[PDB]
Amino acid sequence: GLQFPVGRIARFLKAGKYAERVGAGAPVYLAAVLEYLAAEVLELAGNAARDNKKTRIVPRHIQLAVRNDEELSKLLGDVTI
Amino acid sequence: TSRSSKAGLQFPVGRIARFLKAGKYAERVGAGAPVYLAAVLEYLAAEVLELAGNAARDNKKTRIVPRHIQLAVRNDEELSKLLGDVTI
Amino acid sequence: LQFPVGRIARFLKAGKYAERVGAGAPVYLAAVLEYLAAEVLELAGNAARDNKKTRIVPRHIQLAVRNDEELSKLLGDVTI
Amino acid sequence: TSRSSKAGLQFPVGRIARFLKAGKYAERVGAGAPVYLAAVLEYLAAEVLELAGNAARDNKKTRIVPRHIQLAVRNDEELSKLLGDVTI
Amino acid sequence: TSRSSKAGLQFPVGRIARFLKAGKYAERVGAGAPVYLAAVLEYLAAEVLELAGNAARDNKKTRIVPRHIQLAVRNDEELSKLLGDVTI
Amino acid sequence: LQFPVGRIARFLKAGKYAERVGAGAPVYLAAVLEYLAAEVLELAGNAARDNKKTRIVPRHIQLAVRNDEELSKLLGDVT
Amino acid sequence: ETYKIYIFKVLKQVHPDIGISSKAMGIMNSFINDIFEKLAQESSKLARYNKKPTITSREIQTAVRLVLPGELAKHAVSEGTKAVTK
Amino acid sequence: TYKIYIFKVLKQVHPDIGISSKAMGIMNSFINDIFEKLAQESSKLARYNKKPTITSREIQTAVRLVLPGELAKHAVSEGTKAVTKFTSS
Amino acid sequence: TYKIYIFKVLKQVHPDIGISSKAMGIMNSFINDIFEKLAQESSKLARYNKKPTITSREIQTAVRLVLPGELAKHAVSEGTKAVTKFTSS
Amino acid sequence: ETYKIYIFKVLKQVHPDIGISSKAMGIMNSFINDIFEKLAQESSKLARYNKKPTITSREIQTAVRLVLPGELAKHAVSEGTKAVTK
Amino acid sequence: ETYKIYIFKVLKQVHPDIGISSKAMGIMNSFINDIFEKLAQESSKLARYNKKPTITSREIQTAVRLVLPGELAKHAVSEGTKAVTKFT
Amino acid sequence: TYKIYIFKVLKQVHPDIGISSKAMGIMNSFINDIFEKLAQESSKLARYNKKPTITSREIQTAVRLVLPGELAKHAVSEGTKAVTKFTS
Amino acid sequence: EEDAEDDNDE
Amino acid sequence: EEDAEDDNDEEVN
Amino acid sequence: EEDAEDDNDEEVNVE
Repeated sequence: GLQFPVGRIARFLKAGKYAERVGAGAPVYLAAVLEYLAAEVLELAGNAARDNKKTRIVPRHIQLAVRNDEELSKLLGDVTI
Repeated sequence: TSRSSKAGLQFPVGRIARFLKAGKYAERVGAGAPVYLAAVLEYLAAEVLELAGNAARDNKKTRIVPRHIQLAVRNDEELSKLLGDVTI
Repeated sequence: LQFPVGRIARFLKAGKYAERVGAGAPVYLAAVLEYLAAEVLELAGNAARDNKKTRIVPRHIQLAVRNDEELSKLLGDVTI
Repeated sequence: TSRSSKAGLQFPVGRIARFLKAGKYAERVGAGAPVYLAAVLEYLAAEVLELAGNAARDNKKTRIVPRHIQLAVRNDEELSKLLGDVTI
Repeated sequence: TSRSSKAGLQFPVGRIARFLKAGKYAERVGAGAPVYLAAVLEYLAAEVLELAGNAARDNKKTRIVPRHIQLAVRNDEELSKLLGDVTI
Repeated sequence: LQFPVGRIARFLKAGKYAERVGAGAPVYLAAVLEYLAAEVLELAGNAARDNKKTRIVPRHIQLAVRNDEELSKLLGDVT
Repeated sequence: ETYKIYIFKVLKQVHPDIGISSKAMGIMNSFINDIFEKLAQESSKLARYNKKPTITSREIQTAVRLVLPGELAKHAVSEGTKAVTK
Repeated sequence: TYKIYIFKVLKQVHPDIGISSKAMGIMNSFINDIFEKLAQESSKLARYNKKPTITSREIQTAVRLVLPGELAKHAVSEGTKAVTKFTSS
Repeated sequence: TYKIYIFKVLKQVHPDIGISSKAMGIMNSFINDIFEKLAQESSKLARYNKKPTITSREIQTAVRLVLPGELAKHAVSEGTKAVTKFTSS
Repeated sequence: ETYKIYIFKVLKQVHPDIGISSKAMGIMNSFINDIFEKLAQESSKLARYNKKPTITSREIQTAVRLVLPGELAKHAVSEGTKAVTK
Repeated sequence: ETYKIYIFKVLKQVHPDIGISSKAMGIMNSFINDIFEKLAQESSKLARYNKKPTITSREIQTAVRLVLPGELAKHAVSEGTKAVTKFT
Repeated sequence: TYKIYIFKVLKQVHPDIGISSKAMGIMNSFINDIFEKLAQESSKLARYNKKPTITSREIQTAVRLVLPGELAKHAVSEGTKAVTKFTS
Repeated sequence: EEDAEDDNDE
Repeated sequence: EEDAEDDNDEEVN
Repeated sequence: EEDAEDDNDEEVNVE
């Protein structure tokens, strides 16, 4: 199932003074959302490596993948490299 | 949903959370609270039931009755403080 | 010994064979079940290996159990 | 006692199991009991021995004698209740 | 560097080790001592702060003052014995 | 950096050497033993290159010890 | 309504070979009721006074809605509602 | 549902051999069968025997009754852990 | 980092694929960015709300205040483990 | 039969550099004897009265003998016995 | 000089939304100093009477120097100083 | 036997390389030799050094003597864990 | 909004 | 009855 | 008997 680190996100969530009080839901939920994005993005990146014929991922792959996705570009901006 | 199991519990995290909001204790309740509170209620339930059962056996029974519960609480230094003397 | 003694323990109170169970019981039981899961799975393997394969499917156990006198008496016929 | 090691223990699970049948306390004894009981007797042994050693050192000795044990038990709230006054 | 981190601690193992030789408490110190002692001083710090804060809230405050510590210690059976009445 | 410190602690603590052992001792000790093993186990492979194996047998260690000045002063002549 | 079935489940864990009478189970059930009220009443007193902002999974979700666009927020809000439900 | 543990006994008499999509279900199906068979035998026997037995429940009850305070809780803790190791080793 | 975990999310859609020394640092950067965005958005919203919240800090304080002695410590322990399972599931 | 060796092993664990006199070791040994008796006697009281069936390994083994045929029983009784023993 | 910084870190772990006055932080600091002194002073009383040899890492290092020759000694004294300070 | 750790140390520089049933026993024999030589060296030095040492035993005996009740046992517990982290 | 469970994906 | 250790086997079937 | 940290090695591994 989900592999992101929730313990860590919980301590960043109080370490940057976003708030002083945080429900234990808050980091569980956040971790899930971040992990979803690391998923969707990395999916496309591998696919970019399909029409490249590779077993690696390199910056150009993500760059392609982001910008082609209209969703992601509005979220992470054009990928620099 | 498996919130109770996820927390390692037999007591019902969901319903407890509902009671917390249903009862108007607060508008907002963090997800940790009903987990935590259920765990504590289970703990106390098991401490009483261990003692009340141990009372029952020591008294040659295989079934807990009010007296056993009362004796259990009355001879525990901590438990009495919480409850008071158990009635009947 | 790979079998799940904790689980076997909690099945052992859940079906009411008894209400009281010695901690010897689930340990011993789990060992027995595992022996049987060994001496069956071994024989299936031979049948596949004594017949050019590297996967076990229902016929192999079938052949295995059927072939063995001790086992057929224990679990009967196998039905794919 | 091969299974003493298996439980995490210095005390002899086999002999304790033997003593339980030997002493006519019950005919049948589950394998959990002597394991459990050996652990309890080791826990107690180690509690009393930690405290009596601490007593010895506090008294500048490097060897436990009956007085050290007595003091240790006297000065512990729970241990005294179990044993009583240790008798030299 | 990182000795405290390696022992699961916020308290400063190195400085405590230094304090022990600086203080001429002994000539030679084993590496376990300062770690152990730091862990103990943290534990107490944390126990006292948990209570004094719980007192601050129970008294509708969001910041600990001397009274809260004094009360926290008075109301704990163990803590009073190390400390005594906190002086404010 | 892996080796069994708790085990080294056991042996060391046993009272043959001393009754009191600082927890510094078995950590340090384990790490020194480990280095030596690493330095020796290195050379066997290097020595094995000019034997051409992906395996190490006693002669390889034997080769390596003897050829190393420092190590043969520490250990014996390997059998 | 009642904690009885859970009390019973706990009971079978600690003393599998021992039962419990009606009046006895009713005492257990009040006892947990009465502790639930005590802890809740007190917690709300603590909550009520505290003036400081709290980030809970509600504030995070509303955030994911406001910052992830379209298909990304829908799906993000599923993955998190799923994770905090178990 | 002893699917994962059967898996593991296979890997240790025949490591690079595999198992069916439904052959695991068969294998799992007969563990259940013999568990239920033995368990029922164990039950008939146990009811039939009728001699008092001392298990760890008795030891734990006794410990709580005799030992005072937290000392008793510590001893029950050590007891319980010792049984678990014995059971889970 | 979130690198080790990005490593792992890769394997759940492309195990065959690896990832370059710098493509990782880019994945890392994205994660930080959205974290920092969601967090700061969460913070505005939180500041805005102004209603009383019960979290497990309040439960734990209630517990120490109402429960006596060691019973209180044992219960805070069980409360704290249950929340830790829940979070770290 | 004495618990002194075990007592002494436990001693060397908690206080490796401290010894113990004969009189002191005899106090320790009686103490453990006396707790064993108390626990044992109390345990017996609590078993004596309990009339409910118990499944111990002795019942499981008889079961295996009864239900497994031939080779299969003698070999099952090995694997089980070994597990119970070590 | 002051544990104040570390005390504060422990505070924010426990009661992240609660602060502490100067007068109070001073009490806390003072309390940790007193405990340290009591523990160190008693630890010393107990070190000083004990007459028996102790192998610390100072003795192991000197042993490595005395037994390992040359480069091995300089390098072995590194891997072990690296392991006992958690340096990197 | 230290064979397994040696295997892992092999892998640290030679992952591909294997090691023979008898060639392990040689590696094993070196480690024992040098354990012994250094151990014995350490002993001689330790017997020579004769200055009072504070190890964690002193800290733990201090802690038990000075701290009251369960607070003492909680503290000993946190201290023992913290040395063990640092150890393993 | 709440954490309503009408927000899952089949 | 009897959980005797007469019943271990080394090197059989 | 000394335990300084000047005895640490960031220098290259030697033969």
